[PDB]
Amino acid sequence: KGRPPGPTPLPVIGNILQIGIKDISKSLTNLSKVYGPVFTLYFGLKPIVVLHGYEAVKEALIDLGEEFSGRGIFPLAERANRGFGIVFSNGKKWKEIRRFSLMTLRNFGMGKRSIEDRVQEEARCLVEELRKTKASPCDPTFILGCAPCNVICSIIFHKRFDYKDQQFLNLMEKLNENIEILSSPWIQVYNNFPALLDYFPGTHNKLLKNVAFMKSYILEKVKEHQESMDMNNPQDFIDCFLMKMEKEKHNQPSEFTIESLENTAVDLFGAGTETTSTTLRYALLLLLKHPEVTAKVQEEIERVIGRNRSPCMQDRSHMPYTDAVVHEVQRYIDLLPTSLPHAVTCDIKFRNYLIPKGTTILISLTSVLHDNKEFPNPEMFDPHHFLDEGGNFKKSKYFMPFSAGKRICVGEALAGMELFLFLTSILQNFNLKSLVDPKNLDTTPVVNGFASVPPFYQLCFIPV
Ligand code: HEM
Ligand SMILES: C[C@@](O)(C(=O)Nc1ccc(S(=O)(=O)c2cccc(Br)c2)cc1Cl)C(F)(F)F
Repeated sequence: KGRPPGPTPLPVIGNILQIGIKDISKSLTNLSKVYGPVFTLYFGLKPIVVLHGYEAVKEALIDLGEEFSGRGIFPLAERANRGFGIVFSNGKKWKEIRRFSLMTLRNFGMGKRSIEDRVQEEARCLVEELRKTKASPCDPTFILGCAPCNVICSIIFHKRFDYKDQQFLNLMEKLNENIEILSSPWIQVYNNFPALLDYFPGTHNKLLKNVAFMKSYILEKVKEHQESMDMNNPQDFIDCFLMKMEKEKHNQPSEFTIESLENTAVDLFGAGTETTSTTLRYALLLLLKHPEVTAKVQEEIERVIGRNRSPCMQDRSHMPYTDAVVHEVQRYIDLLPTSLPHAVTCDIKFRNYLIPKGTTILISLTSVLHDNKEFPNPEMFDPHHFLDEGGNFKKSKYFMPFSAGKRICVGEALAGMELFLFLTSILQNFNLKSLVDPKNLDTTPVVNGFASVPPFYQLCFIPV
C-alpha cells in the first residue's frame, strides 16, 4: 500500500499493550504472522518499522545497505550520550570513524604486535586466574568479564592489566553499572515516554557520570601517548588515531579529534566487553548442560592442538566441531534479539511501502537466528545446526549474531578470535563440573528488555 501496516496504537501509550515488556521477540514473531514481514509499531508516539524473517532483513541490510545504514537513536540513548563515536554516529562522521576503526582493528593494523597475540596472552592469563580458583565452586561472571575488557585495554592502550589493578577494576565497575542500568526492564518506559527522562533524571545522569569517568580516564592515556608517541611506529588504537589527526591537520574541520577518540574508545569498551563476556558465560553454562558436547570438543582439542601449546586461529579450520559449538552458542542464545536500532538514510520504497527519512528500523535477529526451516528445532541447543553428516563445518547465511550489512559489528573478527581462543584454552586445561547436576540446571534465555542473559550458575574448574 503506502505505509507498512500494524496494530492501531492507543493515544499516548502507543502499541506497548501488544509489544509487552518481558519477551519482545515473541511479540514481534506473533505480530508478523498477522501483519507480514514488514510492520509498523508505536513506542509511545515514535513510529517503528519492524523487519521479520531473513528475506526482509537481507533485502534491507544487504540489497539496500546504504539506505538502511543509519542508526536509530532512542530517547534514553539521546540523553545518556554527550558526543558520538561509532555506535550512535551518523553520516560522514560514522563513515570516517568506522573505516578507520576497521582498518586499525585488522590483525596487523596496530604495528608489529598482532590482535591474535593480544588475545593469546589474555587466554593464557584467563587460564592462570581459573587455576587460582583451586577447583572450588565459583561464579565465572567476574573472571569471564575481565578477559574481553583487558583485550580492549590491550587494543586501546597497548598494555593489559592485572585482574587486581585498581584502575582496571574501576573501569569494569563503570561498565558493569552501565550494563545493569541498560538491562533493567523498566528502562524501555523512558523510550515509550520521553517526558519521564526530565521528571526522573537519576537514570541518565548516572550513565552520563560513568561515561565522563571513562572519558577522563582515557584522556589520561591519550596525554601519556601524546607524550611518548613515536610516529612511524604505532603500538595501539590511540597511536593510530593521533597520527590520523596529524594527517588531518590540513583540511582542518576534521572528524578525528581528542573528543571523538574518547567517544570511540568508550564505545569499543561498551560494545566489546559485556557482549563477549555474556556469550562466554552462556557458552560454559551450555557446556555444563551438555557434557557429551564438551567431551567431543576436548577430543578435537587433544588431537588438533596438544597440551604442550596454546590454541591459535589456524587450528579453527581443522576443528569443525568446536567451530560448530561456538556458532551454536551464538545462534541459540540470540544475545541481541533486535540488534541495535537502525534508521533509513532517505525516503525509500520497500516492499511496496514508503518509509520516510529518519524512520527507526528494528531488525529482528531472532527471526533469522531461530529460523524453523534453516535450523530444525531452533529453540534447542544442537551443534548439528552447523554440521553436515560427516561432521564437517556447515555454514549458514542465517548466522547473523553480529547483524549484517553496512552496520555489521566492527568487533566481529575480534569476538570470533576471543570466543574460539578463550573456550579452547579453558577446555584444554579444565574439565567443567556442576554442583547442581546437568538435569537440574535451566539453560532457557532470560530476556529482560533488549538483551538475552543466562541465569545464575556455579561451576568447578578441575585441571585435566
Ligand atoms: C560476541 C560478541 C559480540 C556480539 C554478539 C556483537 C554484536 C553486535 C551487534 C548485533 C551490533 C549491532 C549491529 C547493527 O547495528 O545492526 C554490534 C555493533 C557494534 N559492535 Fe559488536 N558485538 C560483539 C562484540 C563486539 C566487540 C568485541 C567489539 C569491539 C571491537 C564490538 C564493537 C561493536 C561496535 C563498535 C558496534 C557499532 C557498529 C556500528 O554502529 O557501525 N562488538 N555488535
Ligand atoms: C556508552 C553507552 O553508549 C553504552 O555503554 N552503550 C551500550 C553498551 C553496550 C551495548 S550492547 O548492545 O553491547 C549490550 C547492551 C546490554 C546488555 C548487553 Br550483554 C550488551 C549497547 C549500548 Cl547502547 C551508554 F549507554 F552508557 F551511554
